[PDB]
Amino acid sequence: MAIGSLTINEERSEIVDFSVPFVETGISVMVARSNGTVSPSAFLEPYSPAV
Amino acid sequence: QPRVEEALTQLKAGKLDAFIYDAAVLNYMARKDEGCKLVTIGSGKVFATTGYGIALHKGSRWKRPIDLALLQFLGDDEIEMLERLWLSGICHNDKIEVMSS
Amino acid sequence: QADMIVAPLTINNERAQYIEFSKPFKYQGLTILVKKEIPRSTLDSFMQ
Ligand SMILES: O=C(O)[C@@H]1[C@H](C(=O)O)NCCN1C(=O)c1ccc2c(ccc3ccccc32)c1
Repeated sequence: MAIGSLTINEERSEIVDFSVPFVETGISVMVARSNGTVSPSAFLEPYSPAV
Repeated sequence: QPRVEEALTQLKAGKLDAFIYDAAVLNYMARKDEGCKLVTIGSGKVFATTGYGIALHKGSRWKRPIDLALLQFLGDDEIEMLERLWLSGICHNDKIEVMSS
Repeated sequence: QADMIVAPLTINNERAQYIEFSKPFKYQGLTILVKKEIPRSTLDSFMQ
C-alpha cells in the first residue's frame, strides 16, 4: 500500500488501483483579503424613493 | 514560483495576485495562517477535481475491505474530526467579519 | 432489471456492500435549504 498524499490520476489508475477517496483535491485560486466597499450609492439608501 | 511558501510571500507583498495549486494542500495553508489575510475562491469551484486515496497492487484483494472501511468513516463523521485536526487552522476562510473603513 | 445506474446517487457504505461503485463524477455536500426572508424593519412608528 501507499497511503499518503497520493492524488488519484488516470495514468496511475492503470498501473495501480486506488481506493475510495477520503480527501478532495482540485485546482483552486488564492487572493488577498478584500477590505470591503461601502456601497458608493449609500447616501440615498437609508430610505425609500416613496419616502 | 518554485516554492509554495515563497509564492505566498510574493502574493502577500503584492507582487502576485493569485496562487493556483491543489485544494487539499492549499486550503490547509489558507486555514493555518496568521492574520487570516489569505482567502481562496475554491468554494466548490475547484476544476478537474480528483480526490486522494490509498494505492494498492491492482490485484491485492484488499480493495474491497479497504473501501468498505474507508466508506464507513466517510459514512460516519470520523474523517471530519481528523479534519478539525492538523488539516485545519485558526483562520476562517468564511468572512464572519465586518469592517468599516 | 437493470445493469448500470446513471443518475445522481450518493455513495454510502450500506449499498457499497452489494454493488461496486466508480470514481465520483461530481463532488457535493448536504446543505440545508430554507426560504429566503425579505428584510423589512418593523419600527411600528416614530413613537417607538
Ligand atoms: O498533486 C501533486 O502535485 C503532488 C501529489 C501528486 O500526486 O503528484 N499530490 C499531492 C500534492 N503534491 C505535491 O507535490 C505537494 C506540494 C506541496 C505540498 C505538499 C504537501 C504538503 C505541503 C505543505 C505545505 C506546503 C506545500 C505542501 C505536497
